[PDB]
Amino acid sequence: SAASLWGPYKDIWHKVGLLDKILKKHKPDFISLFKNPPKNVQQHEKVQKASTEGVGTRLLPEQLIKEAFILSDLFDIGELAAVELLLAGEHQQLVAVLLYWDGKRCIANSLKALIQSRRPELASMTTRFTGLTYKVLTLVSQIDVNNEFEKLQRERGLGSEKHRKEVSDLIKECRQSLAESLFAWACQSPLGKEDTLLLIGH
Repeated sequence: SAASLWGPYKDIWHKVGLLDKILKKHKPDFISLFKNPPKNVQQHEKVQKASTEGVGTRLLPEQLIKEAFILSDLFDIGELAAVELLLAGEHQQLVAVLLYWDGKRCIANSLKALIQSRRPELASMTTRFTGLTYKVLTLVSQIDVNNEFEKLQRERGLGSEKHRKEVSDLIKECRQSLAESLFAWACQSPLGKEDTLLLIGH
């Protein structure tokens, strides 16, 4: 499972820039994606009960439930994960949206830092499962999905530009950081002809 908090990611990055092997060790988070949990129906009943449990459990008031549903509908995301996100970040509104993006931003930056900066046990650790390399292409996809546009179309007659500029911004940054990771991989060459062909196609 992946910790769905921004904080461990933020602190770890701060260590670099100290690197503690322990925190870094629970590495799989640097998947860069949220492929496994998308919005789930099964999770909605769980949340609706007002009792929610993560992979302790906590009571859920109505106000929180609304923020949580806003997240899942807004970004096709699992309802419980969405809650972990609200919990981690100070509850103010929505904050949950922030943690969602900050968590991703940090992960990407760290991967970028490692792949580019170090020349190494850790880089070997990160790449070794690869796996990051499998994921890099998918990560550029996904940012691609134009759910935002669909929302925009539905919105017409009503209009929430600002919330969108905010998301479009986080994504562009993600693409940009994604660029650095790919480049870094090339400098730290992965093996053969297949990747190039795949990328050329993508």
